[PDB]
Amino acid sequence: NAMRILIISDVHANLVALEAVLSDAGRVDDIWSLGDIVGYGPRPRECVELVRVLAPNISVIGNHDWACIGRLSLDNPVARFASYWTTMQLQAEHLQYLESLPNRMIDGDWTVVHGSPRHPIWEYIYNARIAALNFPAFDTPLCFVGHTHVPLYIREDEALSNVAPHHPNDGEVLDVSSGRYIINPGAVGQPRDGDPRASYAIFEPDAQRVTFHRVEYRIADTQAQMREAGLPESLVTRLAAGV
Ligand SMILES: [Zn+2]
Ligand SMILES: [Zn+2]
Repeated sequence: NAMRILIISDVHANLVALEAVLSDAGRVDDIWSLGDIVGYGPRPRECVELVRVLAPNISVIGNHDWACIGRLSLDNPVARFASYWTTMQLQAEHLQYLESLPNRMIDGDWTVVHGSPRHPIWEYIYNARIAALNFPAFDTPLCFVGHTHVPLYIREDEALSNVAPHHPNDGEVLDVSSGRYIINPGAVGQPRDGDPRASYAIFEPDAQRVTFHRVEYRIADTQAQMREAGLPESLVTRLAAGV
């Protein structure tokens, strides 16, 4: 009866971090993707292929996915960009899948977007001000968001009274029994909170509980794969620092 649901966001073509998360998560009944499957990392095809199969119910588009659907005809100094490189990795099947994705899913007690329910693809939620503007923008008890690459939770009354959002620790259990919440699982593939571990959440709707998790992964291996692809050193280094 009770389900256990893996919620992930911002994989960013980091296959090693995604595989580390999948093994870490354990027995799960469903997997939800909040977008940004590609961009930055060395394995965009493999990450799209995985997310496609694993997230049949909730898989929303991120801003990097939406950017990379862009076709370009390039007869050249532009070939230096990591954004351009990502686009060139995608084959028909990956493009078709990304093109199919909704920017918003509403099902039962939850709304899921990449950025914010006001601006699904684009808007970051990282303070009370913006959280407050977003609570009227969804009509379910819960809204799941990504895009900042930092795990986060805030209740509606806190946001409306300008109380700062919470940055959950590894293993932190959040009781979502009462009141409405905006919840961010952090990034699987490019965390930005100074903790280089991959980030995800586990949602158990029957228990009314969200648990936040971090998992170490082999950053050296993703870094090796990026250097092999000729990706810029500034992107390679960030991953060790979690910035
Ligand atoms: Zn992202
Ligand atoms: Zn983003």
